[PDB]
Amino acid sequence: PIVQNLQGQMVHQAISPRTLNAWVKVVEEKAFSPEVIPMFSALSAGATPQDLNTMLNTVGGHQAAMQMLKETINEEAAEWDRLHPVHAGPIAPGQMREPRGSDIAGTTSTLQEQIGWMTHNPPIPVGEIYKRWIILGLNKIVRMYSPTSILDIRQGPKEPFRDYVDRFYKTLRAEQASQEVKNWMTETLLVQNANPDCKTILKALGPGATLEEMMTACQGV
Amino acid sequence: PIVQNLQGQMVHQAISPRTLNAWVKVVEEKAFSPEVIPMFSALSAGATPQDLNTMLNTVGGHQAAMQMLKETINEEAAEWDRLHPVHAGPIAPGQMREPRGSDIAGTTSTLQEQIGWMTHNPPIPVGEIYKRWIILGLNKIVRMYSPTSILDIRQGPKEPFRDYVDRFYKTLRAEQASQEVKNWMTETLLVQNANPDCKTILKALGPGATLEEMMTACQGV
Amino acid sequence: PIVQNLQGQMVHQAISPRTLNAWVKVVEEKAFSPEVIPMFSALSAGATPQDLNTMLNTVGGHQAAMQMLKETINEEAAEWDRLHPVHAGPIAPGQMREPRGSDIAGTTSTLQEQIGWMTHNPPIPVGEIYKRWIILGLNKIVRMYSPTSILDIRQGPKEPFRDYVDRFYKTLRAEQASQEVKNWMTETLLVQNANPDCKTILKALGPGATLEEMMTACQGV
Amino acid sequence: PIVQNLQGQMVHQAISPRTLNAWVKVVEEKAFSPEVIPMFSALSAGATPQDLNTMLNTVGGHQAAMQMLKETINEEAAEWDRLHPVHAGPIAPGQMREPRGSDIAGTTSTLQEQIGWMTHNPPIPVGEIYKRWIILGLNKIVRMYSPTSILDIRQGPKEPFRDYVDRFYKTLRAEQASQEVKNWMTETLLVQNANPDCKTILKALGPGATLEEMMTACQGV
Amino acid sequence: PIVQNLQGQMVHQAISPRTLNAWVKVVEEKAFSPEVIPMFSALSAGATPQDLNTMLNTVGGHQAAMQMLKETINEEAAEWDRLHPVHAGPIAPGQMREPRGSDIAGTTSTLQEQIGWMTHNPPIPVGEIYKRWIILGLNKIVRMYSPTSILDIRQGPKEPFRDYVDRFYKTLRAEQASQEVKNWMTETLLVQNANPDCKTILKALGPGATLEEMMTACQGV
Amino acid sequence: PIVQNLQGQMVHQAISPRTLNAWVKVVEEKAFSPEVIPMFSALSAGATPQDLNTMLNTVGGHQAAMQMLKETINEEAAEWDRLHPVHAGPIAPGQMREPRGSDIAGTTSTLQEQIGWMTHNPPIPVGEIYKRWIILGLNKIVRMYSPTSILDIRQGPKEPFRDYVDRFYKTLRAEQASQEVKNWMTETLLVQNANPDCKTILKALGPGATLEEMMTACQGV
Ligand SMILES: [Cl-]
Ligand SMILES: [Cl-]
Ligand SMILES: [Cl-]
Ligand SMILES: [Cl-]
Ligand SMILES: [Cl-]
Ligand SMILES: [Cl-]
Ligand SMILES: [Cl-]
Ligand SMILES: [Cl-]
Ligand SMILES: [Cl-]
Ligand SMILES: [Cl-]
Ligand SMILES: [Cl-]
Ligand SMILES: [Cl-]
Ligand SMILES: [Cl-]
Ligand SMILES: [Cl-]
Ligand SMILES: [Cl-]
Ligand SMILES: [Cl-]
Ligand SMILES: [Cl-]
Ligand SMILES: [Cl-]
Ligand SMILES: [Cl-]
Ligand SMILES: [Cl-]
Ligand SMILES: [Cl-]
Ligand SMILES: [Cl-]
Ligand SMILES: [Cl-]
Ligand SMILES: [Cl-]
Repeated sequence: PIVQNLQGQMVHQAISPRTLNAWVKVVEEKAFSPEVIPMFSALSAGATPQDLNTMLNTVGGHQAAMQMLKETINEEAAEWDRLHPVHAGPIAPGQMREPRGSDIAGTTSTLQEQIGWMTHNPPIPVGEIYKRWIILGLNKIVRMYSPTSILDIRQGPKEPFRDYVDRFYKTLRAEQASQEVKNWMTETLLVQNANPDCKTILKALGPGATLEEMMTACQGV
Repeated sequence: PIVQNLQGQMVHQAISPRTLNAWVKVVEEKAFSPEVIPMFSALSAGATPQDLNTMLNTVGGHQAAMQMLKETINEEAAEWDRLHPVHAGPIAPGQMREPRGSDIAGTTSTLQEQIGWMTHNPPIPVGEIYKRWIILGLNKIVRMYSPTSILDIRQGPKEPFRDYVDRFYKTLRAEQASQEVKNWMTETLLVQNANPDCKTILKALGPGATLEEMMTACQGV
Repeated sequence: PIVQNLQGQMVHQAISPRTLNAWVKVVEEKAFSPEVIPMFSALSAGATPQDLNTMLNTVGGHQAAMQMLKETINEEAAEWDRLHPVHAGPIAPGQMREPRGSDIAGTTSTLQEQIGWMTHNPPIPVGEIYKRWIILGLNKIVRMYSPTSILDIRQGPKEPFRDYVDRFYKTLRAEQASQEVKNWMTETLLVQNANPDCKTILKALGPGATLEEMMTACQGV
Repeated sequence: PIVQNLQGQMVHQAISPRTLNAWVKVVEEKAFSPEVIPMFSALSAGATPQDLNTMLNTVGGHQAAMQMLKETINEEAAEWDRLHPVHAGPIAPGQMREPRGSDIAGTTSTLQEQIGWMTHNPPIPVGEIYKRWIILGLNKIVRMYSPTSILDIRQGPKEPFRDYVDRFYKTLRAEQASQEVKNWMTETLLVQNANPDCKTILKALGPGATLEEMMTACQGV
Repeated sequence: PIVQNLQGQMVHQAISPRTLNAWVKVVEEKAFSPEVIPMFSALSAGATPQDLNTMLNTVGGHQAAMQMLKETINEEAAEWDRLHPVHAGPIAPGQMREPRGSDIAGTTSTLQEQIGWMTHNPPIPVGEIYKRWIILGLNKIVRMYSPTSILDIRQGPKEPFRDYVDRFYKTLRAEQASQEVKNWMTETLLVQNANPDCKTILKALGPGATLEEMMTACQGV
Repeated sequence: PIVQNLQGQMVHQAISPRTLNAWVKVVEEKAFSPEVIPMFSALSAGATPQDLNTMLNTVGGHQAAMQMLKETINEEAAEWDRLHPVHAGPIAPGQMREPRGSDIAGTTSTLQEQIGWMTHNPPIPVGEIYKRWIILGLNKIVRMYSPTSILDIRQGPKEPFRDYVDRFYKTLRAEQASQEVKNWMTETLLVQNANPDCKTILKALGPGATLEEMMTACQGV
């Protein structure tokens, strides 16, 4: 990675053994549960493309998912090239060549070139660009690998309201719909698919009640 | 996070793998027991909003609680906006834009903007503001998820006084009443809800006896 | 905490995850055995009041003991205020306000104020003052939670002398009597409460024999 | 290893105990699965030849594989010598001798000479040269130790398409054919060796469908 | 401890949690086996008296041994005072007071005074003086707690010579006789107390054979 | 140890708890398997003689081997003295005394003297000299403690060729013959002591076939 050291300057160092192991274990334990994605982001903080590739390549198994991720990365890289066409010419002293998509994904660039772009003035944050592309691919996999739909989450007749809400928001997190759609699902389905007793009590609260108030309302039900 | 390095200057670095893992395990093991909140605060020391979001987003399950936390954060952010209305105008050289609530919660600000505010002169401690909002939400969850009321904690006839006091103060810690109310509960209920034998001995001590003296008094009872 | 960094200057940093976890496990495993207190001191080296509060607040359970500790801290803080009455007036540029007891215990002071006092010229070692108060409270708890009295430690007829000495000095360590009283207990009781055979052999050594000599003397008995 | 320290300068330090142990455990657990190679690369970041030899020599067992690796290293070293014949003459002040293959592999060079080459202007990246040779040998071993051929991976009649794809791309990763050949295997065999029902559905998608689309298509089959 | 930092200057820091835990576990696992003493020395490298006291005070149980250690420390401290009598007078600016034995053992000196002595010009290595005294006491305990005498180590009739030598040198290590006495034990007893067959073969080697030669000689016996 | 810090200067620090523990566990688990020696070297990187003695002295048990190691160290030290006779005279300002063998082995030198030699201009690498002597002794022990001879490694009639090669090269690694002798063993015995079927197939390859080719040849046999 690259980190702001104890002077304010930015410097390169290798990924720590513990970071590597943490990432490998996360994938082994949690597979593609939604919380894996922010764990990926945290563990890859300040990463170069080489560092990000290291993390992805250290995964054994799940090679359908890793292949899907590769294809998503290829799509993003091709899009980058279209928007940012590389201009032919000899690179001047004290200047970096313009990165292609494959340079951003770390397949046709060296570590020094990556370091060159990331610490340039102005910086070309190639690590953060690639990480954006990776996270897009991870989101696609999390959706793909989710078993349930939000339309199927229904409160059981003896089910504590808190457990139903836990299942509701777990499933919602895996859905790849925008925030406005997620707001509608919260506004519409949560109360609609609650059990008869709770549902009546929540209808009586009326529009605009908080989740806290809803959970306190259906607590002894 | 951001920490005072070995010169006196403040510098950014990523959240350590061990910090991340410590937080995830704390939540897995202890759920929303009161001691989780100071553990959160300790692990999030010097955190940026991005770091704080990382910690919250790495939790799998408990999504009813995490949704309640989000709503509490939205309420605080809306309150901040009301008190601190952003003034329209082009931002001058060597100046930061005024943060909205969503900038403080790390959803509409970048890491560099967050770093910009936190290390400014004078500093806008956006990490500590957001952490205050998070802890408010955590306190609400701890209350919500507490099984027992302080009014129900009664000493059993053969129960050692020390075990009753342990149960009393555990339950008291989860209550979300102010210090003056907590003082009244200590002054009123502890002796009132003790068992007949101990209760008589503690009445005989009179007003203003210490807990130590009370525990020594009822020791062989 | 605060530590003398690699230049000689003192700088603030957060409590390490491992420190926090070490402290939590110590309390879980050993409860209030005497060795917990030096472990507390070691783990809290260079701590600010905020750091010390973090350590105490991260304990779940044992809330009778933690309440007793709070009360002891209140007593010490009230004593400090009596000895050090705060003088009213506007604080000058390049000067710190005088700390009250509650500032020392970290309840009415900020982290920056704490850092202000601890690194001042001359320093007001607020961390070490508070730690002294905490350790007083811990000593009271260790005494309270000790099962046995030193007067009851008697060597069994077939008990190896070394095992009796182990029990003797374990129990002695939990007693809250001064060194001169502890010297008298060693001088008087150890030989007095030994078993008939050993006791005769130790009487024959006479006054002023070392523990080593006593243990070698009763070895094959 | 050697790493860009907190000034921008490069400095030597020993391999960490955790790095060593991580490498030993990786080999113990995963043997020569493909993901071992990027784990090797990550753990050996900034390594000197002495460091790389340490990692290889710490492996107990697998000595057929380690012997094959030695022979591959000898072949590469002999090739280097042919391309880079060492010119006889006394080495001038402020100059390094030209490295032979055995100097690159760390068998006839000292640590200081290795450090001399790696930090020279221009640098002779002897660590990265040797690592390239090692990885060539590791790739040969991974191929050798792979049980299955990509031509034998066929979807079972009741096998979920996702599990077949996992097996397909696991086996493909162990094959030592170029990217163009791997593209042909993906284009040709994946659909060809799918089960009758899925195979018909994938033929209907037509040329140029993505893996994601293929996996969504055969999901309920 | 105190360590030569990255400039050449010496600086104070607290004992690491891992150091503390390592020491506590060593004592729990190995009790007072001879190898505990060099482990103590290693873990206490650059320690102040306060640090050394921390390590000793964190031991729970073994309080007979810890009391013996205290008494040995008192004897050494009294000897120091006799050799180094403190001269009465007001301490000058830029000068340290002369340490008594109790200052060296860390019971009547502060951390800053300890740091004062250890970093003085010329240094008064109070940490290393105290550690010498501690190790003397540990050696006494290891002897005390050794079950066997070197005179009783005799090779069994079917016992491999290598196992007998292991037992011989284990027991020898616990003996508190000087090197010249230990040389005589090696020269005299090892061959003398070997079994009839081996003993004859070793007599035939004659005076001045190495241990290696002796072990190769009796290998198939 | 001593390491090139973040300025280029060399500085002393104590052996890390994890290094110590890693070494102790290595010896406990793997005894004197050949891979222990490079693990020793790695863990002792930049070590002073005091550090190297710490590592050897922390081993409990195996005292026959540790005694053999001591004797080998005495032989090397006596050889050093013969080659480097110490010249009598008062040591000048800004000069180090000439080290004897016992100074190199860390038994008659102080830590500061060791540091004096290792950081001198030109340096006297006393740590690396002693480590060479230790490794000589370790090699002798590994040979001594090897059960099998390379002449006895014969392929079983149903034994996969890869497993035979693993056993062959494991045993070869423990032999203390030079590289030219090891080359002859590879050239002569491997094919000679293979099973009838494989042996015929390997004879047909002819002189100069690689191990890889040999292993591919006998794969389905
Ligand atoms: Cl996996
Ligand atoms: Cl990689
Ligand atoms: Cl790969
Ligand atoms: Cl660009
Ligand atoms: Cl959880
Ligand atoms: Cl996040
Ligand atoms: Cl998220
Ligand atoms: Cl503001
Ligand atoms: Cl607890
Ligand atoms: Cl707190
Ligand atoms: Cl709290
Ligand atoms: Cl004051
Ligand atoms: Cl292995
Ligand atoms: Cl090696
Ligand atoms: Cl080796
Ligand atoms: Cl070259
Ligand atoms: Cl213990
Ligand atoms: Cl202490
Ligand atoms: Cl103590
Ligand atoms: Cl003195
Ligand atoms: Cl061992
Ligand atoms: Cl030692
Ligand atoms: Cl020793
Ligand atoms: Cl010399």
